[PDB]
Amino acid sequence: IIKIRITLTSTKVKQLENVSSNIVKNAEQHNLVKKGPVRLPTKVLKISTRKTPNGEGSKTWETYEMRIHKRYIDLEAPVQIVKRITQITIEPGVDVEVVVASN
Amino acid sequence: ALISKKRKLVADGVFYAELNEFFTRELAEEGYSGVEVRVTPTKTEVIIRATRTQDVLGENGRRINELTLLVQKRFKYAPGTIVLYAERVQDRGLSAVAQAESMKFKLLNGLAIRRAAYGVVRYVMESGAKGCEVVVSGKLRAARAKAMKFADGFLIHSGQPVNDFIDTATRHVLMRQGVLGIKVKIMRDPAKSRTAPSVKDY
Amino acid sequence: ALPEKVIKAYTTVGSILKTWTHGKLPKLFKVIPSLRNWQDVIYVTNPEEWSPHVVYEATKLFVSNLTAKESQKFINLILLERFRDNIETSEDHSLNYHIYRAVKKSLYKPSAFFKGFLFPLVETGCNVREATIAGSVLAKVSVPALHSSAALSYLLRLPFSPPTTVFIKILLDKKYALPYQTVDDCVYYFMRFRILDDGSNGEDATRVLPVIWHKAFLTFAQRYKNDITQDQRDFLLETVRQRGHKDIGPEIRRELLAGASR
Amino acid sequence: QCRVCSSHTGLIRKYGLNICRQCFREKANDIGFNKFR
Amino acid sequence: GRVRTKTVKRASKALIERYYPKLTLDFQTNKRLCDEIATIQSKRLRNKIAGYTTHLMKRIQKGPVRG
RNA sequence: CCAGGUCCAGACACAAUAAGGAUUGACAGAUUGAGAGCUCUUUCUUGAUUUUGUGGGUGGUGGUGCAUGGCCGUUCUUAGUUGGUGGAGUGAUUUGUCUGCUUAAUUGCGAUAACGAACGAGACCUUAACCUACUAAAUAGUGGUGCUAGCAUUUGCUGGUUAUCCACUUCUUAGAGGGACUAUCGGUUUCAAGCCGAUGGAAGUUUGAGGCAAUAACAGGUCUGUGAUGCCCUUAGACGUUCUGGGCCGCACGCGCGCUACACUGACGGAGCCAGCGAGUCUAACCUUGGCCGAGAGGUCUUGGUAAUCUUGUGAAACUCCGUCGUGCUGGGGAUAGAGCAUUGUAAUUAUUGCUCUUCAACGAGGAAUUCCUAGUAAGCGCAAGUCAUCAGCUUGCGUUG
Ligand SMILES: [Mg+2]
Ligand SMILES: [Zn+2]
Repeated sequence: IIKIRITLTSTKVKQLENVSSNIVKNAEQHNLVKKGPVRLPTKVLKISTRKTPNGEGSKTWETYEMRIHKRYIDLEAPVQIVKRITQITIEPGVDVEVVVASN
Repeated sequence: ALISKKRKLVADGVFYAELNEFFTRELAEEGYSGVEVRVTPTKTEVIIRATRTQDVLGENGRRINELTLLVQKRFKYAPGTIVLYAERVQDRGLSAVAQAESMKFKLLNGLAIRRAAYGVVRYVMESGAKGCEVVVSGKLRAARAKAMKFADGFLIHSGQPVNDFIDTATRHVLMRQGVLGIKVKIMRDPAKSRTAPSVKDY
Repeated sequence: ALPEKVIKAYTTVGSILKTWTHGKLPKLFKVIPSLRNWQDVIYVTNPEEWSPHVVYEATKLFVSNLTAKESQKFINLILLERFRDNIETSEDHSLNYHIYRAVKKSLYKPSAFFKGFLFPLVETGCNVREATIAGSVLAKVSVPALHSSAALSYLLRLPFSPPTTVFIKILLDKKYALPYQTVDDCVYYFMRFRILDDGSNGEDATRVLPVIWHKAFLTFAQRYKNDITQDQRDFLLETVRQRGHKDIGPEIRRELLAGASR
Repeated sequence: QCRVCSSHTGLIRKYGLNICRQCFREKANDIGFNKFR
Repeated sequence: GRVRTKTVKRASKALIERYYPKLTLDFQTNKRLCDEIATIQSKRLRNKIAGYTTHLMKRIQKGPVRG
């Protein structure tokens, strides 16, 4: 009996949604108590870049952009179930973090 | 270690990009297609998906340990925390002759008839094969011959892709009681093939 | 485990040595060659982030004050790895001058330099730039004849690569008095590239040899024509008549026919 | 400094990355920075 | 000027020379009409084609057109 | 970049010397000028590593040229061009590409010795603004219910409580879809594609923006890539190393980008007090809550956050009110300068920066001329992120008023 908080970070939303739906449909199917996938706001990471690498013309600017999404699902499970889900769920693009303590 | 989260992910992306460019420029003649890395709590595993694998592992793993030390020395890692894995062509679970000789040596060592079959099927299945089939025919330390077969995965049995994809090796292990038939058939990935109005009623 | 007094003292002198450029070495740094156990001491001093000046001065102290096996352990654990790091992490893939002076001075003891530096390098990823740099360093430093002979004899038994051919250049241009068995091993290295029609051939029989190998064949046939037998002379003539060069090959056969048997 | 092309000018020092901008402008997509808006 | 592209014009010309009678003056029916008959890869382009077929149903009901 | 002080040259070949001594190091001292060196007296390792002198050039971590392949930076920055077949002409050439009309467009219609077809542009991608309808939450918020605090009590108000429970996403957010297609009407137009005005709409200038191709041109830049490649010496040159000390800010000045002001829609003193884009520390010391000291600058003692959790509700400034000042280079302005106290830096003088007092310089809306701009836009105002060890008057964003 250990409570495990699993937090998922991903820049792509499709693989993150597939991972979260697989986690929810795997957790509900063998009778574990849990919370839903709590949806943090999407971080938008912006940086400014010159339009002029060379010194010709007037100075004007553009912006490069990123999108980062964060979800976290709280679980309650035994140790072997947590270990086998942590072995299964490793996919490229979605980062899986396992938290033991609740403080 | 212990990098802040956006800096951790951007430096991780630089780590993917630097190994991608290093393996693009290094093994250009060994069919380089892509890489993937797996981060375990024990160590870090590099999976080299290069389509000419027999030139990647040379004599007694010399170029494998060479590329392992190239990852080790430049990227500031402890000795033993990186393992570079070979996948595509010279994976030992994709050749039926190697697995037939392997289960030959496993039966000759004195293992079980079932547990060695579990080991060879799991080693073929974890190596990147679509399917496998194990045929053992013999006495099985008894007075009656038994024919008994186990297929795992998805395999084909007829057609022109039979002549293109499967590999079958026939071996005969010599036991203390008699002889036994060793047939290993391995199915590989076909995506790795590089070369008036009317009314009715009832 | 080490005592914590040694740990904090050598962590302190490791924190000192990051920006050393001139002057005298520290006193606790100059007694490590006098120690019976050097290797635990130098690991606490964080070996990877040394300054180039203490790399060269540690090379000077840890070559001029040690034995041969002690210096080869030093160069293989320290200087070879920092040599590799300072080439592949350099941005034009160059070498620093103090590191160049360190790799130059470490061949004052030649056997330790060979068996700690050169021989792991050729088997663990010797590319063009590393071997060009090391062949230049081996071109500068004057070596005795027998260490050149034995390191050349290791280079002959290596599998073929043009970096190994560059090392074979640098050790065959010394014009030293080799033993006759070293000339025999040079002959045996020059046997594995010819084509055998009896049904025993490898990768080196039909591969493309550049101009560098034929210059090496010219060099060996002009210096050591008088230290071969007639059977080896005929086998080298077979090697000439199989894979001779357009512009070097006639010179090699006319200088090989002008040699006397032993 | 920039460990691609020995660039001692045009560095950006954010996040401990020290690439010059003229090497960042073609290696951004391999790192993960893609042009969106 | 908001001159429509030639793909929308040609697709509407084909769907009105061949699939005249079920198209009408209502764009909202024509949207799922061109969903159920035409395989258009995007919602924007099928909205363009459905609005153009709605407009050609608007002027075809007053008289004949060259097509 | 200088003024000086030091190393380390040279691979290789040849000749004398050298073991009955050429000389490499650990030193302890004499040193040594500014600092390290350098050298010689011992205690010692010594042991060819040679010392000195001649010669093509090794060294190309010696570079410029010639051939290739190659990546990045520009342009005809292709936004109307080319080609196939036809016709016309001995040929250069032309028709396609046009009498007309229309469009933002060589975009179309129509007519026709032109008729096909490609890449241009149109188009593909990516963003925004509305969804009280979904599908859903202690790393967000609201409401109800407990326990509890203070006040009038006649019902109430203001709160606490990172779990006392319940409900929800109305606001916050992750999504699936919708929706817009110039919809409808009226003018205009061969009344053909289109354009303009009105209504509805969250959105009706192409609702607004940039990336992506094919093509012909770049002696553009290097790759520390390769080919007995042309050039100059091969080295007493420091293009290699170090050590200190100075700068790049020095000032009749011209030009340019900005800040602060010339004031009373204001300067000063109290009170009211509103944001968002962010960012933040490991094998180190970032963002800092809270408590003490100090006028302050700040110091000090602890704690939280490796982050929607803590800084932070960034209680920001301009602003709002109530008092002081009266048109007086004034209490506007704050240049310059001195003294002291603190902080960062190894080191603050040519004053790094911050605080206290004093000094209170020009400067009474600016000539010829000139910059930018059509709605949350100009302008004023602060804040955050980069340069960061310390400061911005540098740049990019954000928010407030408008
Ligand atoms: Mg023609
Ligand atoms: Zn660069």
